[PDB]
Amino acid sequence: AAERVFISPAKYVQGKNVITKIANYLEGIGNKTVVIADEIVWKIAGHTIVNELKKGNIAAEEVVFSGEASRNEVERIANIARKAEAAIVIGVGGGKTLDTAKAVADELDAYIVIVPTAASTDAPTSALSVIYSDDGVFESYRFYKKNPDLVLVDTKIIANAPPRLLASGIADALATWVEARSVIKSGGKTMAGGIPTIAAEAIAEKCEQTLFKYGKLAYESVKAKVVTPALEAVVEANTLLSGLGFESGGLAAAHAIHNGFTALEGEIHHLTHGEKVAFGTLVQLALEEHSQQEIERYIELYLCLDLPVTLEDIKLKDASREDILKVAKAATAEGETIHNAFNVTADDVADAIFAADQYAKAYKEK
Amino acid sequence: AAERVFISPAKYVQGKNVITKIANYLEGIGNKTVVIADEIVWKIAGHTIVNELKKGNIAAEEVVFSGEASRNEVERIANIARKAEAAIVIGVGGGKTLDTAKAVADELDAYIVIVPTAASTDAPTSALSVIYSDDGVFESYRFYKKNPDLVLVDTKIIANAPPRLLASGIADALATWVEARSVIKSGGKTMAGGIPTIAAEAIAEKCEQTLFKYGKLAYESVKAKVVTPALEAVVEANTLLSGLGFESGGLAAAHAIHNGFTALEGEIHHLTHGEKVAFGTLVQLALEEHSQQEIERYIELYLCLDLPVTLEDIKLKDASREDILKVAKAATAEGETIHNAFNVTADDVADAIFAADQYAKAYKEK
Amino acid sequence: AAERVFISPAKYVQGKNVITKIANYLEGIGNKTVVIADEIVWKIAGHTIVNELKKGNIAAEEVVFSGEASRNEVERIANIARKAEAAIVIGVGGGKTLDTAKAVADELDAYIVIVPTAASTDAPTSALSVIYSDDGVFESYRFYKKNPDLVLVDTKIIANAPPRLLASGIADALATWVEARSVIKSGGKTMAGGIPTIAAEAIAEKCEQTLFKYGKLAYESVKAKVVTPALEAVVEANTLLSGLGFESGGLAAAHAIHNGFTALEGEIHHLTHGEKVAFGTLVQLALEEHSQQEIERYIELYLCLDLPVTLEDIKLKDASREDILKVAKAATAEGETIHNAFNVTADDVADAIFAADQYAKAYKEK
Amino acid sequence: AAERVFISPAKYVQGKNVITKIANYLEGIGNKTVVIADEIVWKIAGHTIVNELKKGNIAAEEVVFSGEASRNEVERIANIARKAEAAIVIGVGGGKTLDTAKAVADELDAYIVIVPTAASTDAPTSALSVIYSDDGVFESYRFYKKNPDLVLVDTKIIANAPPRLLASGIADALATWVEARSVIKSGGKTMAGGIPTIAAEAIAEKCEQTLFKYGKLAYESVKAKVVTPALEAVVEANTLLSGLGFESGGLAAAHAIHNGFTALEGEIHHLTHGEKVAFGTLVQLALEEHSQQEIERYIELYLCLDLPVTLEDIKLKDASREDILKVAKAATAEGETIHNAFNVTADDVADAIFAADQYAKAYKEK
Ligand SMILES: NC(=O)c1ccc[n+]([C@@H]2O[C@H](COP(=O)([O-])OP(=O)(O)OC[C@H]3O[C@@H](n4cnc5c(N)ncnc54)[C@H](O)[C@@H]3O)[C@@H](O)[C@H]2O)c1
Ligand SMILES: NC(=O)c1ccc[n+]([C@@H]2O[C@H](COP(=O)([O-])OP(=O)(O)OC[C@H]3O[C@@H](n4cnc5c(N)ncnc54)[C@H](O)[C@@H]3O)[C@@H](O)[C@H]2O)c1
Ligand SMILES: NC(=O)c1ccc[n+]([C@@H]2O[C@H](COP(=O)([O-])OP(=O)(O)OC[C@H]3O[C@@H](n4cnc5c(N)ncnc54)[C@H](O)[C@@H]3O)[C@@H](O)[C@H]2O)c1
Ligand SMILES: NC(=O)c1ccc[n+]([C@@H]2O[C@H](COP(=O)([O-])OP(=O)(O)OC[C@H]3O[C@@H](n4cnc5c(N)ncnc54)[C@H](O)[C@@H]3O)[C@@H](O)[C@H]2O)c1
Ligand SMILES: [Zn+2]
Ligand SMILES: [Zn+2]
Ligand SMILES: [Zn+2]
Ligand SMILES: [Zn+2]
Ligand SMILES: [Zn+2]
Ligand SMILES: [Zn+2]
Ligand SMILES: [Zn+2]
Ligand SMILES: [Zn+2]
Repeated sequence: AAERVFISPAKYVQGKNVITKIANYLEGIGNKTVVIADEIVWKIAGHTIVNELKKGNIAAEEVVFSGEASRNEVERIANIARKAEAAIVIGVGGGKTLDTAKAVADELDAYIVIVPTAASTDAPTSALSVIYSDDGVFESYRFYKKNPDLVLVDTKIIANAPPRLLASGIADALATWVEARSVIKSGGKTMAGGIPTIAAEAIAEKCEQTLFKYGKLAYESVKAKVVTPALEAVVEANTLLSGLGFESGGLAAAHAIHNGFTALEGEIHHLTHGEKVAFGTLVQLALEEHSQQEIERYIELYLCLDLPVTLEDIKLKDASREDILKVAKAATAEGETIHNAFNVTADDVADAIFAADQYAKAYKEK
Repeated sequence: AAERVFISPAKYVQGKNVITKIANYLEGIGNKTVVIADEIVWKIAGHTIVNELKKGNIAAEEVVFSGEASRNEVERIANIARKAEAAIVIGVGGGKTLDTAKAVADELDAYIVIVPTAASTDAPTSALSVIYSDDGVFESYRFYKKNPDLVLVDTKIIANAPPRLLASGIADALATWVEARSVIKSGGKTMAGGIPTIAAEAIAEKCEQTLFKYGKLAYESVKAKVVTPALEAVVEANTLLSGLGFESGGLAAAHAIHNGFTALEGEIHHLTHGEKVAFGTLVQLALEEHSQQEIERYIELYLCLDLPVTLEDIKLKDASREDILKVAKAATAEGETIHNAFNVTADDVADAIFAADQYAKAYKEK
Repeated sequence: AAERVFISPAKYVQGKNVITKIANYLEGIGNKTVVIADEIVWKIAGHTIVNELKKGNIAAEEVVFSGEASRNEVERIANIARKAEAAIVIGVGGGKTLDTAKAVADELDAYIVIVPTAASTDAPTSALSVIYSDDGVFESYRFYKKNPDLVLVDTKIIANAPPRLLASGIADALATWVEARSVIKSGGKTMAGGIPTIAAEAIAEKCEQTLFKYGKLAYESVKAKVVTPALEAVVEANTLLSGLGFESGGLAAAHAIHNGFTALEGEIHHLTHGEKVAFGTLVQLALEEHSQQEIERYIELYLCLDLPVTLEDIKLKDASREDILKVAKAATAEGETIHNAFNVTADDVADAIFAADQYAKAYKEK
Repeated sequence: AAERVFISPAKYVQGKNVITKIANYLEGIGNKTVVIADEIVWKIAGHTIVNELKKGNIAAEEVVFSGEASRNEVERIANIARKAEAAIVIGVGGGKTLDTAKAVADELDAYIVIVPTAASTDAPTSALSVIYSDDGVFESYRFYKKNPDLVLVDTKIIANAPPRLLASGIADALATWVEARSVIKSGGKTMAGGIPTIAAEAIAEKCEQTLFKYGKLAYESVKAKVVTPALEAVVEANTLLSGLGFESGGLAAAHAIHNGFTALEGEIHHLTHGEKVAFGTLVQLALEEHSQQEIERYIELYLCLDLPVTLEDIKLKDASREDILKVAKAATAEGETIHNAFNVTADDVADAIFAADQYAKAYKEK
């Protein structure tokens, strides 16, 4: 019938203090690298990484990332890297830094090492970058012929990152099963190119189980800045499971709603990718046939993690029907992922956004 | 504490007649390839593949594989490939052909495409080759810095392969959960280098569930030479799930016993890799604490698939204690995988081999 | 209300080849021992033990046990031991040898080591010996102020002992929960002197679970003369769990029926202690309120282990009501254990013996 | 494979007013004893015991225990006992008195009777004493060739002991299953010398079940100073089950953390052994993979029993990372019990101590 496709980064390594073994993971690969990080991350981990590379006689061009994943920034860094004759690109930071590093590596056909300093999105493992305008407006997607070569996740670094970034990552990862399940049921396609494999289904379903079981303990672990088995499990769920699950499992309405928000200008854009996805996930559940108890199971967890569940929480308090319809039209554009699992109109989606807000308010009033 | 590592082939594609899209999956990669297959496989799929490559203006050096994964054969093919300026290596066939192709690709730093023509072992996705002497005697392992770039699995080709080869593949895949579970419980390491990830555990456990649910239907599908959803599920379990699960999930006693058989000369070596692993799996279960019902659940399935469950079935009828001890000493050598999950002596293992044979005989007498 | 009492041997050690560490377990204790075994056991383990003691500079008076646990034999060995100035008594063999060794140790106030060479009864751990006449007729009980100091159980030796002796031991151990449960429910006393403790209840109940789960696998292990985890579990159940469970958990009708058989002369006395107890256990179940399915669960296991379940199997085929009443009167004598859990007459018990035979016959006819 | 070892006191007797039968339990043993108790316990039970011994014509040297289990105190009492020609040592009181009595009995090779007047720790049944400096600083362990000969537990005396001492005993006993389960799973050793037996596993698991079922009722019973079936069950769990379970079942992280506190000076040392173990148990659970609900099940019970669950409760409010690391380094010293079940570093343990405190705080904020 249809072909099933699964893709994956070549190697994923996760553990406490693994950043100190970076020189060991590159011995056979090369001795000239470029390290990309923003100003904050240079202090948190960038210098530590350079030090470890120096101790291994690996050279490192130090690049200060502008802060936005834009074409101009990519061009700029690639030039610096070409000049430096870098064979390895090391991206260090959050989603925008990592997406930029992948683009730079593609331009150079270099080995790419992805070092997330927060478990805030499932960008790390994927074969795509989300490109923005220099001003921070979404512009396009950049797909690659390969997923990253090495994803190196140090849980000590992540235990010290802001709790809000772990909660955002849990939100992005909770969308995984909800969206992949909808694609599996509808016979739709994934970003990998075919129908999901059983491997992706197993991974996506385990992602949700892991988050419900350990998510709150992991959040408390980060608040106390310590590494625990609960945190190790949730960092893997937020990174490897969520990453494989969305890319090879499928996207549907939750991420389409997240994209629809770009049709609006405003304070909503100060929210993180995960915070927007949390609301988008409730909207997808409102478009599905679930009982009140089922939906409340997710609302309860989002609230415990201080994640947004109402239009007021996402800075659209008392938004107008017309504003919501702009989001819905953008979320239902040709090519969006919602069509992989639903046959709905923009009006159906606008109704579901208001419904989700109403269901959350009803829960809160208890 | 410990680091968890997961590795994987870059892309896995599975479906009916996917062999006819080979030219499409290589467009961006190159136009000069080397195709490796044995005499039988050249007729079954090798010519079809070359034809599709020609239609896409991709050149193909045709190589007839000797039949054994040996150093000499690897050297020979690599020379042919260098001369032909091949940038892509396509291995077509069973485990020995695929393991040889990986070695050839490593020598050339070429893109490697693995096209299994039977779902007989979990060799396809792994970053290692098992090397033998020209005469067919195990010699060593060859590990690589990368898993294969593309694994292309055509279920139409596999539906027409001998039922014995599907049963062998199911046997190799049934060892996956039993061995990975034992490594997860003991805190041991995997071939990927660290402790298992939750991803590998989910994959390995789903592997077993898939086989118990669809294995017999898949076997009947192959007997009738047709492709069904049951066959598609079992081919994925035998290839992608079993492959990731053993490599990134862990090996333990079952495969160590399989290796121990090389200490013996005889007709046992005409059995397939999977047939030997089926018995090795029963031995591992006899070394664990399981009730009779648990063990019989596996014996029952092996019998339905015409797989060996007694010493007589593996051509060691009335073998002596001394012969069995040679197997056990080889299976417990320093460096073997049994030590990742058990603290046993050769004598303990020799007793477990006889116990497994006795348990199977007791089941058969019913 | 009532006091609960638990007693136990000081140390229980079980494992493969532990007999070779005997000198190590006695280093601090003494250097002059007496070793008691019958002619058969001297060849199986007695000489091995003496050799290990010699290598440790521990002297050993070698005694050939007559074969019956009688007062005369005890006197004889004690004299030999006194003369030899033995400070340690080592009993090696089956129940009669061990019961004799305990008596000899009591006479001398010596340290006592119990080394069972078959897991055939729960005599090893208990603070009592069953004394017979020189001719093999029950005579009395001999209780001690202490349980044995060291019980050393070598599973390699037991794996090579006759399968019939393991089946007998499983039969003796299956009586444990059935009898202790009846004492716990009736508020009766145990041989330890008080009401059972929760510890004894936990031990007795786990004894039965262990036997149903691993008993058949252990029996098959012995048939093949190998040590497996199943055998290790059942040897512990037959020795430590059954021993603590009966002594500190309570005896009831099953063992009273076993004792009642001494009222008869005949071929029944060639059966083992465990074989007689298996039938006695069915009689106790026939005196309780169980459904047919419950009773058949035990009958099924006894048959699989080749244990007797009918009057014909215990050599009383077509026994007369008068003969059975002699058994019942003896089983209900003042002081017997049946009174700890039942308020029944000899006639009630004679009816239950015929009922058990009828229930077993009904099962066999299926 | 490995040998399993189980050890136990020779006789355990528990019941209301059993102290009045002490003369009866010693009739065959001797007529000259030494009775050890501190000033408070002499009034609560010491005089009553002497009176009962006098009525039986058994002499009794009265010793007032200093209050600390130190070498000097042991020497002092042993001298007094030698002079008195005492053949029996009777220790009456809490853990320190009992540990001292065992040492004195060892010096004299005397029969030892242990009479706990509170069910506050599982010291009663064990073959070891914890020795301190005269000033109250841990010094070493003193292991014996035998467990105590007689443990006599009067529940009437314990029903009148401070509720805090019963809660402490429940805390010590709740660690039993958590620690033994971790040793059973890891294949580690117990204090008895080998791997756990099934008997110890059954005992340890029943210990936890007993405490969850009857612990609160037993605590309320003591508050009202009455003996109830619930109290009888919990006193057995705190003494016999917890005692056998830890010694023959295994120790792991909970008790290692308890020992680590000796690296600190301060008010924490006024807490009881059980109060410290309660926190140590939460730390072990934080090092394991449990869901939030699982961990909260224990926190809820500790709070009901007024046991400490946070660093503030154990007098380390706002302790520094450096202070906690001293505890962790001491808890992970070579030879500590944590290594029997975990492969962790001091840093991993320091993180787990802060995590446990955070999880408890999160529960309390609800
Ligand atoms: N390609 C993909 O598959 C993909 C998937 C999901 C999300 N994304 C992309 O991810 C981006 C969002 O990424 P994000 O949420 O991580 O935000 P981000 O990358 O913009 O910002 C992360 C912020 O956290 C800070 N930070 C990182 N590590 C820190 C640490 N240890 N301590 C303190 N601060 C730290 C950074 O300095 C930065 O200000 C978007 O552009 C989105 O499109 C991409
Ligand atoms: N590197 C690894 O991880 C790994 C893992 C598992 C097994 N292995 C290796 O796999 C090898 C065993 O491989 P195998 O069991 O597939 O045997 P194989 O490769 O030796 O033989 C397969 C046989 O089946 C035939 N065949 C293949 N496709 C066919 C088709 N469609 N129709 C008819 N015949 C067909 C081939 O001509 C050949 O004779 C061993 O050398 C073992 O070490 C390697
Ligand atoms: N004191 C108690 O609590 C207690 C409890 C239960 C049973 N018992 C007593 O146990 C006795 C029955 O004991 P039993 O059933 O073991 O019989 P047993 O001691 O009379 O005989 C065992 C037989 O097995 C043989 N044997 C032992 N180990 C062997 C080995 N490794 N290989 C081959 N043969 C071996 C011995 O030579 C002997 O002939 C009775 O007298 C009964 O009263 C006592
Ligand atoms: N050897 C072991 O296995 C082992 C195991 C666990 C704990 N321990 C040891 O136990 C000791 C702690 O013992 P503990 O918690 O019982 O404290 P403890 O012995 O120091 O004190 C108990 C306190 O309670 C009082 N007390 C006892 N019975 C009483 C009663 N009926 N009414 C009023 N007060 C009464 C005593 O006078 C004393 O002040 C430690 O030294 C620890 O190392 C030893
Ligand atoms: Zn996302
Ligand atoms: Zn703003
Ligand atoms: Zn295999
Ligand atoms: Zn041959
Ligand atoms: Zn018996
Ligand atoms: Zn006869
Ligand atoms: Zn304790
Ligand atoms: Zn103080």
